[PDB]
Amino acid sequence: AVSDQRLSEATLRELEDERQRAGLPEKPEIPEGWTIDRKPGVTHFTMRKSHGDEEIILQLTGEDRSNEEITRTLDVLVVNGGKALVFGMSVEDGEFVINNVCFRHDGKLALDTSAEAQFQKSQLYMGPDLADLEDHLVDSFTSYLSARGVNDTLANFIDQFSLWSEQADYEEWLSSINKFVS
Amino acid sequence: AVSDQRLSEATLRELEDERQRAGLPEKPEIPEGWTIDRKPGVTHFTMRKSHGDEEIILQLTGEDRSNEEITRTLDVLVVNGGKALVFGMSVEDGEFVINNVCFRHDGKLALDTSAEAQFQKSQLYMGPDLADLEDHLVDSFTSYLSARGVNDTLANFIDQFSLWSEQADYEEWLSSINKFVS
Amino acid sequence: AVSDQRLSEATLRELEDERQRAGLPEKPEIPEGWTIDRKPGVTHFTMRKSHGDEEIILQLTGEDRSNEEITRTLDVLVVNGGKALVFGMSVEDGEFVINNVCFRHDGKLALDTSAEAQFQKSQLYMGPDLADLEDHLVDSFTSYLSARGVNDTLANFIDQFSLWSEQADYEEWLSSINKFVS
Repeated sequence: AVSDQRLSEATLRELEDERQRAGLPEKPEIPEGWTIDRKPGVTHFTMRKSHGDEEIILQLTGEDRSNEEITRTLDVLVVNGGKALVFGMSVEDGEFVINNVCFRHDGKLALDTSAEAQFQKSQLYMGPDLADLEDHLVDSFTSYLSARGVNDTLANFIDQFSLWSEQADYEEWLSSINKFVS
Repeated sequence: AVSDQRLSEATLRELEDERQRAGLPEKPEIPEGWTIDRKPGVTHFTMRKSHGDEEIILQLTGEDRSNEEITRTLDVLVVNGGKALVFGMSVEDGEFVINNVCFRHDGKLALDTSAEAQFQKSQLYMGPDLADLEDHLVDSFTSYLSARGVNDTLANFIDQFSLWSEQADYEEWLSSINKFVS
Repeated sequence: AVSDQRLSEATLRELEDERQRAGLPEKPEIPEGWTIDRKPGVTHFTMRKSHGDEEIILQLTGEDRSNEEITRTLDVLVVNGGKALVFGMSVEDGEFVINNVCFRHDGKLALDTSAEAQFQKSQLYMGPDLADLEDHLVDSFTSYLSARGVNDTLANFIDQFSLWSEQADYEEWLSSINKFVS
């Protein structure tokens, strides 16, 4: 009873204080052509846009490693003709860093995000170590992504949008716990 | 043939020796009100108890990091009205340490332990970094858990019970391999 | 348009250059009695062989840790009478290293490789830390595996086969991306 009252008061106090703190991120305008699939409470959102016959899909996959600077991981899929080119990437200081480049003959499997689909794809070839590739190849991959809008502007939007939604999720977190304990 | 005979003899010898070794953990009495779901050979057991209209669920999730001292991870769910407050915790020297605090609007999903359910929840907001919260809030969370029996006594029971069942699982391990190879 | 042309040219160039590079692994002859389940583009293949009433199954599970020397992880299952002895192992310099030894009463579950099956098995007893076992026991386990063909010869075949298929997967990777971008 009392402990629940304390938690109720504490969450309300934080919600009120938080809203008065400076630094509250402003909501970024979504890049032209991109659609966004983001719901309150869901941190790993997805973005999509068409590129002629291809569809470009951006799926956040996580945040990693101890770090002073926040680095996010995401997959970029380019789907066309039932197949997909899948780029394993991370955003480091407003820029996209390619970590892996995989090719999926089974585009349907590539798009499937179920736990079972993830396991099946984990057994597939993950492409070469980027470090074993010459610049002409690596640069061509980066130019290919840039021609499709996957550039610093988009990487920049991802950080900005993530901060804003994290802030919104945090306040919704406080409010829902307050209601729950009340 | 011979190798199997050797393995058969070796496991029997260990089983006999083990039973004569000192330090065999004694079976802990389960805390009042708590029910326990533990079967031989299953290391990650679950504990449950009611708290009025709420149900409190303890699910061991693992053991981690290289360590001189054994640290276990577990989730503590407080379910009520179709929603759940989920505490990501670990037991460090008889005490509960809160690592994460999440809120799940979809209590049914929160309770679902399938691989698919885990993946879906991995994309949800994981709450704030405990380090960014003031003591008044953090202490209120700890008091809330304590009022429900999630205290040092329970943390202490978890270590004790885990040691005892590990010991039992080890002997059952020796015996089943012996029978298998025979 | 241009970026895609560049990527098309770059992949073709690499494919042509790669084929002229020395060091191309030669295809290993599969050990007697073993069957192999490997498809182009699939890195984690499985090997199987019968041993009287038992079936021995080798399933690659990954590659790990930063390393100058490539170390692979795999599970070795010995199934008989609806039960399985499961060895968690890794290949380090042509030799098998036992990391874990588990026993599965539910052989069907042991054989199930679905994401859901993996999660269920992750909650089971994982056997003792090999470091807490005397040589007589550990050596008996190694002899048991050796009598079934799981020896340095097989470990050696796994590295050799993996290198050859990695090389094949790499060239197929270049070719499929080239066709895709064209």
